[PDB]
Amino acid sequence: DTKEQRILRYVQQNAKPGDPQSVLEAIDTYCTQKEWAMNVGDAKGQIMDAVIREYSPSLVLELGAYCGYSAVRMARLLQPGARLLTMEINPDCAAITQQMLNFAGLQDKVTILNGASQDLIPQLKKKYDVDTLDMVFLDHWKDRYLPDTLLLEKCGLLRKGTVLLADNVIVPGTPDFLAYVRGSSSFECTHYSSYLEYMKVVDGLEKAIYQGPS
Ligand SMILES: Cc1ccc2nc(C)c(-c3ccn[nH]3)n2c1
Ligand SMILES: [K+]
Repeated sequence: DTKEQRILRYVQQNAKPGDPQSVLEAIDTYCTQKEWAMNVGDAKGQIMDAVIREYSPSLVLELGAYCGYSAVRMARLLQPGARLLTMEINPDCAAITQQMLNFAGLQDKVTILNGASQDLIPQLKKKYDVDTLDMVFLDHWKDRYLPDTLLLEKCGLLRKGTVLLADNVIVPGTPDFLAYVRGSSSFECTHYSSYLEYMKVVDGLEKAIYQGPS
């Protein structure tokens, strides 16, 4: 039994359906209980929340779903009419994330895309009717942060003000991505520190707002 399975089972047994906050808490509670290092957790969750509230995106792209914690986190704050597109390379994680969202009552707002970002990002404009993204949450594989950022620019998916929020830019680290956005005039960058338990290490998120092409 994978951890994602066990998490979903726990949520379905303890949280309240259509109550996104209770789903998030049950995930946080269980993971804590089992001492599993969380992919996001509530503290980073609070940073994601503030970014969503601050920019009120109508169309969000999430790279990496895992058990669907961040998807529930983001979808619950989206306005009616808004969409979250979530890319997940692992079919089994995709399946869990769908169930998680169904249970939270948020499935209407989310489209799960199963596959690698390098395969799926170029399909956005036409297959999923995307003009430009309002926000991108990067939480997939470290070595695809910078290439996917370049790919999103190339596909014309970013506009001035598009908010890229990247997780784990310190641990395990995305230094090349950071060097790129902090040094590019195409981005305005803010850093948010946050602590990873068990490893007991300060990690961080980078917020990088697209300014348009150079
Ligand atoms: C290694 C690697 C390459 C490409 C890619 N695209 C996505 C969405 C993911 C992923 C990571 C976690 N969940 N999904 N991914 C992982
Ligand atoms: K910059």
